[PDB]
Amino acid sequence: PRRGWWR
Amino acid sequence: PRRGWWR
Amino acid sequence: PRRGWWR
Amino acid sequence: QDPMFDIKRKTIEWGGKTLVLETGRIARQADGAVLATMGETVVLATAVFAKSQKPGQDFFPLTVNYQEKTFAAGKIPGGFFKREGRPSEKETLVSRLIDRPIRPLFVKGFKNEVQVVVTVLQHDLENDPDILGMVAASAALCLSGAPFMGPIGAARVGWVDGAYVLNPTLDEMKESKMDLVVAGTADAVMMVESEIQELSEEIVLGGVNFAHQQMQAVIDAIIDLAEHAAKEPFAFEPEDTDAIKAKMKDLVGADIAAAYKIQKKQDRYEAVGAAKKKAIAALGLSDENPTGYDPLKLGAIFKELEADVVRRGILDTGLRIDGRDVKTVRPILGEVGILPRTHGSALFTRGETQAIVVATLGTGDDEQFIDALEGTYKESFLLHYNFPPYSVGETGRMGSPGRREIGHGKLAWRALRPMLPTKEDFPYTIRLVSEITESNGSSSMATVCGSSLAMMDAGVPLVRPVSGIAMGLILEQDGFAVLSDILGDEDHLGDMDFKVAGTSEGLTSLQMDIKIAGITPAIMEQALAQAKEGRAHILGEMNKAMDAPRADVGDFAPKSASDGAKIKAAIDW
Amino acid sequence: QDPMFDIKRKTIEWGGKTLVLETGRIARQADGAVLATMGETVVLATAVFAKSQKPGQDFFPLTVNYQEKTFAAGKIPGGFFKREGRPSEKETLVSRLIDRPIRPLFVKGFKNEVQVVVTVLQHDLENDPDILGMVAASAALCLSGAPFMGPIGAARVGWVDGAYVLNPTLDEMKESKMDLVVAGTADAVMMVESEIQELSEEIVLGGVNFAHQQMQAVIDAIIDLAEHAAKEPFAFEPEDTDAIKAKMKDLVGADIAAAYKIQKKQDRYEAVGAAKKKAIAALGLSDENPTGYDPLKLGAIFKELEADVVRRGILDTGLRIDGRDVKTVRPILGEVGILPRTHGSALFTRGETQAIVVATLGTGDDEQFIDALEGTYKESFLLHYNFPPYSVGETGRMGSPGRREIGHGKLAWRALRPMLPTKEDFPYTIRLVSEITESNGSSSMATVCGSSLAMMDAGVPLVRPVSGIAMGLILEQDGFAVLSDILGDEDHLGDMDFKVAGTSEGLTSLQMDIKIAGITPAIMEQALAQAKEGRAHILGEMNKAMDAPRADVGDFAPKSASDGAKIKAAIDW
Amino acid sequence: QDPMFDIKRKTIEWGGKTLVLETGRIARQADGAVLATMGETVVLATAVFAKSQKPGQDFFPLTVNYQEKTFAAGKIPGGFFKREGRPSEKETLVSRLIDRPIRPLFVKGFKNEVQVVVTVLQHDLENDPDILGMVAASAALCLSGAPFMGPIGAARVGWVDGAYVLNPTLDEMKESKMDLVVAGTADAVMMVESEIQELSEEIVLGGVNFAHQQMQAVIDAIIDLAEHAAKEPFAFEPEDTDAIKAKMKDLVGADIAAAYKIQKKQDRYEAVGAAKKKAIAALGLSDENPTGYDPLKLGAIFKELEADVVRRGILDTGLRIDGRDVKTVRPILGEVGILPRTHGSALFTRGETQAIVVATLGTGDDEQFIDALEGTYKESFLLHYNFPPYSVGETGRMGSPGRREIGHGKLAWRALRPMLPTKEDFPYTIRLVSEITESNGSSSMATVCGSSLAMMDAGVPLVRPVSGIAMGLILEQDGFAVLSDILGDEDHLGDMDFKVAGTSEGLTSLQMDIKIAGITPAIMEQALAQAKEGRAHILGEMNKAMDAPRADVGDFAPKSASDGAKIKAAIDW
Repeated sequence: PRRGWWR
Repeated sequence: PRRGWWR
Repeated sequence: PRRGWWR
Repeated sequence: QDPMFDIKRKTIEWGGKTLVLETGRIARQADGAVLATMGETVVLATAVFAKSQKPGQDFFPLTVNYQEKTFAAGKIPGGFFKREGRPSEKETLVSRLIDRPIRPLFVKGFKNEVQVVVTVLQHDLENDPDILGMVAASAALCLSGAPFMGPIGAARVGWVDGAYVLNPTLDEMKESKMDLVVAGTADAVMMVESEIQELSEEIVLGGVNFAHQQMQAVIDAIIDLAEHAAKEPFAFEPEDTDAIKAKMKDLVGADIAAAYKIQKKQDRYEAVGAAKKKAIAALGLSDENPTGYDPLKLGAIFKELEADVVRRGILDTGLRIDGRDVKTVRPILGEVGILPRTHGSALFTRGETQAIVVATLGTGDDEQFIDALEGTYKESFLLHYNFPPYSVGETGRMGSPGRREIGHGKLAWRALRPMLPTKEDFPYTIRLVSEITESNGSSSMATVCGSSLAMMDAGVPLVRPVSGIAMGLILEQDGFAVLSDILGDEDHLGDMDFKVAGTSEGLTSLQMDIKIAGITPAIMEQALAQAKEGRAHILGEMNKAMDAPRADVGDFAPKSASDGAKIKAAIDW
Repeated sequence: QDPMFDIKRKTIEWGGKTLVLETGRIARQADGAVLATMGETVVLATAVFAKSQKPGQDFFPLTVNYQEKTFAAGKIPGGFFKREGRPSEKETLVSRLIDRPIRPLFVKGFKNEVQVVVTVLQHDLENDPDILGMVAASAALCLSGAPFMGPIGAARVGWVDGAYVLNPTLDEMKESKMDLVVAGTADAVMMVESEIQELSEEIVLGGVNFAHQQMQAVIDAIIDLAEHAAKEPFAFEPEDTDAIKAKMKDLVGADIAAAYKIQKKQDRYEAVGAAKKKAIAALGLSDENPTGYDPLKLGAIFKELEADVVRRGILDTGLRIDGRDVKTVRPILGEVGILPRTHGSALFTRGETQAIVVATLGTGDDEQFIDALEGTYKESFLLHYNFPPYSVGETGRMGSPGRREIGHGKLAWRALRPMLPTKEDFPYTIRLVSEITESNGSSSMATVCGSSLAMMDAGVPLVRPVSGIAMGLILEQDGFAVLSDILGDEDHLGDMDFKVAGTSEGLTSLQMDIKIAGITPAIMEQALAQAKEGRAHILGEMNKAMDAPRADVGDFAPKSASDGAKIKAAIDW
Repeated sequence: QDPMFDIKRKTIEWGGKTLVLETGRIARQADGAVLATMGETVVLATAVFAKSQKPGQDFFPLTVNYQEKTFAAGKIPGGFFKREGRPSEKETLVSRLIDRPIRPLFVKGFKNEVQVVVTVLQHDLENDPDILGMVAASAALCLSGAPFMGPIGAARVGWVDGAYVLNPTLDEMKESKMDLVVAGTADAVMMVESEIQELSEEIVLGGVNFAHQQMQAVIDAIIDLAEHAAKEPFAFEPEDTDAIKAKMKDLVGADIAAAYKIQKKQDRYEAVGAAKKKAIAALGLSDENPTGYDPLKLGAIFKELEADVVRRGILDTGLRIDGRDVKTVRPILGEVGILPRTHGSALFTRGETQAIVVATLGTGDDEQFIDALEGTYKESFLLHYNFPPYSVGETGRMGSPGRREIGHGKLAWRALRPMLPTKEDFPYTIRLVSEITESNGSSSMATVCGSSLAMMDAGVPLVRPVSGIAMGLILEQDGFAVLSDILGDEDHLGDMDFKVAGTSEGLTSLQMDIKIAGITPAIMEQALAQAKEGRAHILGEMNKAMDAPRADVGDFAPKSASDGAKIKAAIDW
């Protein structure tokens, strides 16, 4: 899971 | 006499 | 020669 | 051909001290100026206001500068530049003491620049000029003609030999077990700031009430001086916005009420914004349909409305914004030893307000020189309070502590100090610093809490733990509610904010800021009784963590040295 | 392939000292840059100007920074940070010395940012770099191409052994009885700043005139350097607003003249505003009727007009705005002992300008360390001048004294110092601080007056009282008027502002700021003669209050101790 | 009922030291907050961002504050106020160390306020918190949800006993011959800052590459912590301006290319502006012809374009803006003894960048006290770097050096220091100050150059001269160019800026700032090889001026005294 900007 | 804001 | 503001 | 039309109110033996108020000689170009004398301490106070409003104001721009000139005490400054420079600690606190009770007395809706300065010219080494500065600023303000609904009086009250003593002198304060400064109108106490040796709510409240009775003579004197010497009152009527309020009320009113009954954060919002954007459309928006009222001025009036409603919802049922009863305190957890190498450290969390507090111990080198007019002296309890903007999820400028941060540190300093051990039993200097890492209502009681904990964690033999709480009041014509441990945004939604701190034996500091008339001593009696319930509770949650001081000081550090081995080396040496 | 096209003007033995002006090696990216040397003191001066005007300028944004680098004298700074930081006193005064005579020489109407910096690189411990800085900045400005009608020359003049001495060295100044710095164009002296041992108007004026003759060689050198090295002159024509002035004149002209003949404050206004709003309507307002001129730009031109008229009304009759004759001084009252516990105190009022001045005495600990390039030294006469905004009925920021406040204190310091007793006859440090409580023209002579009084009130054995006055001139092609004790707003209405201070024996300080050519030494001779009448008058009004020093110093305070009893204890000890 | 949902990544023995990252207990109101521990040093880092863009932003407003609390080391501050105040030198450098590699990783086009603060809470006297601060800020940023393409790792690398040592402790650094701090993403080293004892490009590059490999574990840990604990990613798409770029390209593209082929300054401009104003007209201007794109947003896209072209023109042919080949260094001239009375002085000019550098010598009194957490110590090499605005032909505010000026002084300090003589062979304190009098690309290597020269000119027995150069890279998918001695405006036109300084034996300082992925160690190997050619060249031009130290110190000044006569007097005494 977990979705953001560090990819 | 004397008329202002402190009343 | 040389032309400016100090005259 | 006489210059200077002086007018004086000299009469006032004021509790066995002469108070003169003079005007018309000095600073004639200011709106109001008063040379005020009490015994032989003299300050000049002046008041100036702009005769129009800067475009797009917002808020009411008041500024207050109290400042001491060292010539007032026959000395040159000690700095390398031998001129006075940036405000000292005492000068900041005092400016804040004058600002606090003036700010709300200015007519609602008035938003021209107003500046008050108070300059200490002579100091008699007995009568504090800080109380005189307050009286003086009040006087200068009534005389100026600004829309200021004063005057305020002010007074210090001590507790010596089992009696209130009015305006005690510097020598009298040495033997006093309370330092209470109050400021009020004729109708209402408006502000209290204090440091107390564990004395009961009844006695502290007694002192407030006393100050209120005894300050009346000054208020009377100021009116007497005003009546002979004031300038033309500045005309300023505020806006009978009063009208379309009734309007939008009946409309979105029932809407807003049940809107607040929705729980689930989001949605709750949602409903509110709907209600706004609504009555906004067909109301005040003007264009498309006149008319109208300038929209977004209709917003202001709305906020007023949701506030009235939030206020009503509270009084019927005891339910708040976050779902608490007016008596409920937010969950708490306190924890010590969080920075094991630091002399003593604590984390304190109450709800969404959090403080990391660490304590360091040092020696004579570490005391702070403060050169006051009244005498130069060393200070060994230091408390520095830091309110970074990340604590409210915001960005802002760092370094250089403001009026607000100086004042909070102060209000915790006053809470903790009555309880330090004596120099003889514990010869250390104590610096506490406190970093507010989350803030949502009382970060400064948090630092009182954190600070007990950090100090016991450092092995400072505090004679008793201390805890503090911050409280609000909703007052209406049919009832009132006292709020326990207020949320930061409830703060602007009450008529009175106060914080109480103390031990299991009695108070240690009471701070109050009142916005309107009608708080009866009956109503304060309750308010302080509910606070007592709260601080006892909070203290209980704190004992889960530490309870009593550690017996010894941290490994690092000192005594002196960090090693007992180096101490014994020196001793043997 | 040669970088750096250097051009020098080396010639100028300038009164027995070599002055080199160098350009084209250093700081090539600045508009003008000059490395200037005199003896072995070196400064670099640079001049930069924006090539366009910020939108909605207003006024002419010039800034000047003189700064000393301590490497110029082979030392590291003494501060805890060992870097130079905020300007010192000397660095502020000097920046002000350069700014004063440049500011008016920039073409009327030019409002682009202009910055001049002057950095002291080497100090030979003899030739002051402050005069060199002035010459250097002038040079850099002519070379830069900015619309600057210079150059200015500058010079110090001393008075030793009964003769003027040009640019005296630091050792020469020790034996000099005058410290006169002048700056001027080829046509006109533009600025004078001085401290004098009670020397007559004729001798002081002699010195000015001398500086003016002797600075011509530098002006000639700067033109020589300019002619070989200057950049293209920046084109900038100002606005032949010259035209519609004639217009609005003939119109509201007779109107404005009799408008001023009305007395009664109010009404007088009234008439003026009528006149404005009038010619405004059918003139420059444009819309409704083109055209037009942008209104409120027609306002600017009006002000110019009422000014010309006020100026004419003065020259015909000797009548002013407030009703005085050009010779009349405002009513005065001086009063001492106003703060009895302070070492010495005075209140001084001239018209609407007022100063509270208090004097404190201290010892060796209280002298100020100043570490100058030229040598580190202790300073025992201190004068701090404080201009709070309430003095003009305004609000503004407090703390941190500006260029203006440093400079006034300075101008009073120079007035009073020649008259202190000697260290041998009176071993004290003297700090005077002065709070301007009302300001309407010369608060800085007020502080000179107040300061005599406060010092005599403290028992400082001044060898003679001193008084000062501030003066203006209206100069036209057909006549001139010298104004005595100018009102603050007359200040911007004259061609020349000066202040003279001194004793009953001669001058002590003369400060001048001239805005235009044509002040003849004949005209200054008068101007100084009318000032002499004024200061004598003012001194007379001051003697009504104190006259001579008290014989002893105040109860508090010192000698040392405040008790003679503690002194005798120590002595016996 | 558990407050605080803590999440930890504890695992990471990181080169024999435990690194814990904690979140969810502290500072819950910040966007990301991380308590990070390495050994026993603890910092808290927090990250907050505005959820919308201020109107008319421009640029990306990031600010970073690293700050040390002295309680972190068990001490009270030494200042007279005993509170921490303005940033120290170490606190400024560190804030700059964190800012440099974060700034470019934020998504192009994002312009909301972002603030990061890092507060040192405990210091174990071994592990530096500056590296921890970097890791911590990275961690807090990934967790916050801001459009930040991190994380970054960071590491210090030492060189002891002929091997790289990871994160050496304070005692280990004493025996290390390199101090290399690197920061990078998983893909790319992004920043390097170092001080080196004359070690070769291969070894220094080895260290960089090492740090890059060894920092991967922290990056992995941060992603692990992010995956369990991050907030919702803030949505932000940038603008497919990508489209009308293609447009305006094909149009003014061939135009712009041959525009740059024109030489003659003026004209060259001329052509460019034509090209702009052109494609502006029938393109993006909108009105008259929709549509359109908001003009002047079409300007932004143009600049991008001329930049791409300038970048291409460079890669085909090796020709630059000013006409140099990618290898050419600007003409140089260095000159000493320019201020003969100053202890040592130099003027250094490379092209349009110029520095006046003067050296002063002093004794024990002149060393700077710096009280660091880690221990209090004295500092005897001082270098102060001053970047006045006249150097770029501009006006701006003077006094008070910024982040940029502190950091440059630092980068020269690190270049020169490895080469000072030892205290035993030369017991002086050395203050260098450097005034940049013209700036157009590397004023800070200029000051390194000037500083060699000034010190030899002062007779400081430097073991070897040092010179520095500043370099850029244009990197494309088909090739790259390394630029030698970059012009100031080429600075914003490359993918990588670095500066290298050293002696004829090896490096002394390497500083790098990389803006994008893809710089291979092969590409750095070249880049450093071309720089080596440059600094050797530059050193050669510098020897024309001084070559070796003078044998003796300047006449003025000291030893101590300025006279040998006064020294012998004392000695005999």
